[PDB]
Amino acid sequence: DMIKGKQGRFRQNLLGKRVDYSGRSVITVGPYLRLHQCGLPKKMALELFKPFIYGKLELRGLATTIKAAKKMVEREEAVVWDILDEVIREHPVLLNRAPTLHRLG
Amino acid sequence: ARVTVQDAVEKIGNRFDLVLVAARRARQMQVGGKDPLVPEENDKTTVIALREIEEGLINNQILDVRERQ
Amino acid sequence: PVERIAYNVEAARVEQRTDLDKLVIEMETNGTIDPEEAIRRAATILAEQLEAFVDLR
Amino acid sequence: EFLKPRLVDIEQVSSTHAKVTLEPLERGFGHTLGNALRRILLSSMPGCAVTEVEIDGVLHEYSTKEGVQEDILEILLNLKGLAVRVQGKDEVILTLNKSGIGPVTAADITHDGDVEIVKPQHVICHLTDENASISMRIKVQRGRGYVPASTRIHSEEDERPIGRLLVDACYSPVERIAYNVEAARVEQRTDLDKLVIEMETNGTIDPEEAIRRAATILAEQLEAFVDLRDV
Repeated sequence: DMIKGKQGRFRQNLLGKRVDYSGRSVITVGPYLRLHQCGLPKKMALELFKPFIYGKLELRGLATTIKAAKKMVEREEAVVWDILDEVIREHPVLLNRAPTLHRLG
Repeated sequence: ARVTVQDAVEKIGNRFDLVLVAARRARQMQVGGKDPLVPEENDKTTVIALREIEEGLINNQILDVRERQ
Repeated sequence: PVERIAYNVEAARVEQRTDLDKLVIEMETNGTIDPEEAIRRAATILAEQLEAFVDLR
Repeated sequence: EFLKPRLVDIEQVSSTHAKVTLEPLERGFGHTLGNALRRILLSSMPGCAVTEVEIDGVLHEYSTKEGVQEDILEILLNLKGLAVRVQGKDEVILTLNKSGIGPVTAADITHDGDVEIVKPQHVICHLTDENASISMRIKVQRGRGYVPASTRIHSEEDERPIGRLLVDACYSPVERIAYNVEAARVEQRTDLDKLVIEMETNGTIDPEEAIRRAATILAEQLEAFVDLRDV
C-alpha cells in the first residue's frame, strides 16, 4: 500500500508540487518597456529576493549579523533599495501564465 | 543587459554545452578563485561569462588547459 | 541650422520617489554651429521672453 | 532685433474667474507660453489646506454624534473642501464652536487675524437638537500638490491620540486653466498675437501672483540650462 497506488508514492510524490520563491499578480501594459524586460513591483521584488538581499547586505558589511539584516529590511531604508537595485541588474525571472499550452507560455 | 547569445552559440554549435562551459566559468568567477578577463560594466557574473565567451577568450579546452596548469 | 530634433522622457527615481523623469535630447545640426551652443541660444531666447514677468529673485 | 511681451490689463469677472492678457507676443511663442504656463499653473501652485481634525465626543471617523445627521466621515469630507487663506504661519489651529439648531457654516469659525475664510457661507454641518453642541479644532498647513493620509502614515510621529482624524491634503488652489492666442493688431506691425489666459480658482491665489510664480519657476529651470559644464 505504501508503494503501490496514487496516495502512496510515485503517482503523487513526483507529480505536481508547490515551489518556493514564487509569486503571482495581475498584468498590465507598460508600453515604455524594452522587449527584453518587464515591470516588477517593488514590494514583490523585495519579498522574492529577500535572501539575496541579506547575503549582499552582509557582504557589504552594512549588517553585522543576519538578524540585523532582517531588522533593516523590515524598516526598509535607502540602503535596502540600493542593494536591491544592485542585485537585480542582470538577474532574470521566469513568467508563466496558468494554461501553458506551448513552450512560449 | 546582454539580450542575445547568438554569437556564443555560433562559437559552439550545440547550444547546450555552451551553457555548461559558461556555468563552469561563472562558477569559477563567483567563488573568487579566478578573475574576469573582460572589463566589467556592473554586470553580474553570468553575463560576464557570456560576454567572455562571445569574445573568444574562453571555451572548454582553455578551461582544461588552465585547470591542469 | 537644426536638421533634426527629438526628445525622449524616461523614468528615473531618487531612491524613494519613482515618478521623476530624465530627458534625453538627440539633436542633429547642419555643421554651422555646434549643438551645445545651439541649445545655449535656444534656452537664452526663451528666457529673454520670459524675463518680463519673473521677479522673485 | 526682437519684440517682448508686456503684462497688460487683468480683468476680474468674478472672485474665482479671471482673465490675464499678454499683448506683444512674437509669432510662434503664443502656443509655447500658453502651454508652458498651463502646465506650471495646474501642477505647482502652493496652497494651504486642512490636514487633520479633532472633535471632542468622537473616538474614530466612523462613529456618530447625537443631534447631527451627517456622519463624522461626511464632516471630514466637507472640511476637505474648505477654502482658507493663511498669511504668516505654516500651521494654524482654527476653532469652531456652535450650539443650538441650525446649519454650522464656515462663517462661525473663530475669527483670527492671519486667516481669511474665503467663502463664509460654506456649510459644514447641521445640528438638530436644542442642547446639541459641537466644538472642534482644525489644523491647517501649507503645501504643494496632493498628499494622502496613507503616505504620511510612514511618518506617524506619535499619532497616539485616538481623537486625531487625518484628512487627505489637496494642496492646490487652481481648478481650471485655458488659453487663447488671438490676432493682436499692433499699430505698427502686421502679424502679432495676444495671449489671454483665463483661470478659475477657489478664490485664494490672486492671478498676478500665480502668473509671476509660474514664470519664475520656468525661468529658473531655463537658468539651469544656460550654463553647460561639459567638464
